[PDB]
Amino acid sequence: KAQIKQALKKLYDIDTVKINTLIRPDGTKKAFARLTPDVDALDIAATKLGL
Amino acid sequence: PSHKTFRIKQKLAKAQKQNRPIPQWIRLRTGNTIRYNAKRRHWRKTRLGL
Amino acid sequence: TKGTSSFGKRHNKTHGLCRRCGRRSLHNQKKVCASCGYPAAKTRKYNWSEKAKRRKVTGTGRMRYLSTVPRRFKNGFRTGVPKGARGP
Amino acid sequence: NGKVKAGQLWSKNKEELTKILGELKTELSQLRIQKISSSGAKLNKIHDLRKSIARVLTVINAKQRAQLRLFYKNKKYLPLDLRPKLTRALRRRLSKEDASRVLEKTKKRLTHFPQRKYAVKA
RNA sequence: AAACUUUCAACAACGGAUCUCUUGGUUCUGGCAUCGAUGAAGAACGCAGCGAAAUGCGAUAAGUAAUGUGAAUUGCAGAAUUCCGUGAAUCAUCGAAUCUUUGAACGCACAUUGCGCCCGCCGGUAUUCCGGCGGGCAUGCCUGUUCGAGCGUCAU
RNA sequence: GAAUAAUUCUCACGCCAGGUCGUACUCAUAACCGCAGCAGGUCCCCAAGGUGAACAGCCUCUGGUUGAUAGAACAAUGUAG
RNA sequence: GCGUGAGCCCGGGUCGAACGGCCUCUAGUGCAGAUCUUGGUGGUAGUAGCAAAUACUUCAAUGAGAACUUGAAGGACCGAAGUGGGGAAAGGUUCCAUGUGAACAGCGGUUGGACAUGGGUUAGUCGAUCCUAAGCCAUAGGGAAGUUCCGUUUCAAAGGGGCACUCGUGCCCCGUGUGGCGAAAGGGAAGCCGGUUAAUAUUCCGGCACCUGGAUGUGGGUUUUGCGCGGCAACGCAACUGAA
RNA sequence: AGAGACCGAUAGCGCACAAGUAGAGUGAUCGAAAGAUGAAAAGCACUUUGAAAAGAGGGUUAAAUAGCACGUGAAAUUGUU
RNA sequence: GUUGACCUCGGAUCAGGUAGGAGGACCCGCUGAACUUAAGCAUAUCAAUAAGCGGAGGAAAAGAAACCAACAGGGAUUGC
Ligand SMILES: [Zn+2]
Repeated sequence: KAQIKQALKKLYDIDTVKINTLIRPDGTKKAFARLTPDVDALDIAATKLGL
Repeated sequence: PSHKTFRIKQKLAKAQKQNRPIPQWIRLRTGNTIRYNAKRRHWRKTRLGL
Repeated sequence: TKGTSSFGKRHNKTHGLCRRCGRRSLHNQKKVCASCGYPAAKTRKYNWSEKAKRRKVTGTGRMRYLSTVPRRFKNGFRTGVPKGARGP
Repeated sequence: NGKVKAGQLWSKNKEELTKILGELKTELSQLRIQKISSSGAKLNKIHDLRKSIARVLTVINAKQRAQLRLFYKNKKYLPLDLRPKLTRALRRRLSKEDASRVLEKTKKRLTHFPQRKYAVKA
């Protein structure tokens, strides 16, 4: 989790407050990241081509 | 069981990946002989040793 | 109850995966492999069966390093680069 | 663009090399994001990018490797990876300089009675 | 007289013998001497534009660099080059590199992706705490270095 | 260890952080072991109303099933009552 | 057609790439049997049989096709030491959605734990991680030609605590020592309620809490009699120095 | 690397093929079956019956008496005349 | 008393080094059977072999006589 949080800041300049992880049945790790309330998600997803 | 170890988890992941039919072009390549998968597994037929 | 009745009482494992041969032959209570002899320094091997010997001998695996010595010997274990090369 | 050619990469130094290395990673990461939900001719770029990075990596490593080989020369001890590797058995034979030394008494006889070049008539 | 059982022929069925073939075996002869702590043989997990197996490779991952040849690959798509030179290829050769987790396996252990210690750099008020990065910590023995034990023992 | 402050007060309030792996579903007259979707075997937790001495036997509520190849006739000999 | 005979030669049909006569040489050289070896196929035969666990019925819909698909309405069983609601070992995607030819579900099948394509398992508070039990294995040593057997405190020179520099180097104290593994049912720091998804929740959302570790400030307390007062007492309170 | 008075898919090594693979046993270990369309896929457009699988016409080829159950196609055994 | 030597036994993540494993067709050693033959069987034979253990190379081992002989004497070792 420490590496994931630091990496996100250096790539997308976004800050988080909580990160959860799990290991899928196929063998890859999926990470949920929640953003600070002062920033909205949708626009960042569109700006960074998410959805 | 719901209690597993990382090694047992890892083995199950690989054993799940290698069980699906052959893609389609492979039977349309020049000088090919494969017909149907010869190493199909099924959870209610044959257990391999973990 | 000598047979069928007493087969439903089996739900324990006497062997597990071995770290050195990947075979399920690690005795759980003894903690020695019944095929490779782990944790002994040297690998189990016996001459009263040569079928079992051939099943694990040189040339039945990837051979990541040994399979490139024939070429190096033929060429004389040299070093350097051809005169006309580039990149220094 | 396209693949970076191996010909120009040799005439550089570490500063541009690391900038080119750094930038290349950026487009590769982002261009991958497009791959999800859309398939196109851009997929070809993904293969070209990865392959280009490999070339630049080897060049930086090779340039660095050559530099310190010169530095450690004319020295008795040098790192284990820069020492020549032939064979475990081949690194332990006696050197030809020492496998050819002889004793004074053996040398004394051979200086005055060596093998000669004779012939016999019939 | 039909039906049924039996025999033979023609055609049609079940099954894979016979005939011909062979990038496969077996035997003999000839040449050569090359694994490993600079981490071997073996094992596990991964890598393709579209792949499960076989074959190949290791986060530089269906391969990189360098030399030679000289116009492809091919199941589909897509591009690449085009001949000046700035060079296709699952090509051939191969002298430079990369080489995950393990394995004689080496910090202590392992039915655990468990628990430690030392040095340096970067953040958080920080020599002592937390996080990130790099380099290290096995046993037997030999030669030398340095620090020590002994009324074993020498001279003041 | 103080006399203009000193304080090593287990009192109240206030600041920062808490790494790694498992988590789906069955647990059985079809998901385990018996060559199988086999009347066999396999460790536990919660436990309503009535009759009644009672977790006995018999009927019911919550909850769950209506799944085991079918149609027609009623001879011998059977199996069970 | 020939020969007493093992056999040889020809006519007709099918088929598609090699093959014979004569004299010598050579051998893994001639089949009905061996409860012979491998493979294939019959009579029995559309026969034995598909009979434990009380049981089904009417209307409508989908569909080429309905006793064993769905909805509604009846009639029944399990009868809380359940055919209920959850778990340990074991299983390994069997969970959910959409669609479906053949094969499987010892009858059928539009249905399925079968087939094809996608999705699904979030923790400082639940466990593992920590400690030892029965027991296993290194170290000092002694056996054995040797793979290795014994040995676990033993005839061992076996450690750990503090401080300061200019700084790593330097100083000062205590010592018989006394290693690792071994429990998802033993010992053990800390989380509850309400809601949400086709599929997860003491984890996700809202509210209200708790434990451990680390640096620090304000309020209050104590002190010029330097480290608090009260109750006869059992004792009380928001604090109220304590190294070997 | 070169050869044979060797064997020719029940033979020759257990393996001419994704073979020390699939599969069995808790384990040491045990361990198979499976080669051939045609010179070239030119691997059957289109019409019509059928819910579909498929059938009948019509096509490619020297031959479909070669149609991915594919060279040649014997006997046991079966159907029609 | 102080100081400086010697001998034996130790510490150090001191400087520099080296062995384990694989392969084992051929080679050098140790340990070591029984089936079978004798028409029974115990010495004997199978056999100074199979299985087990240790150690190397492209070859290994042996080798320049405390030899053979009894001759008018030969002259390291290895193989046919
Ligand atoms: Zn093993």
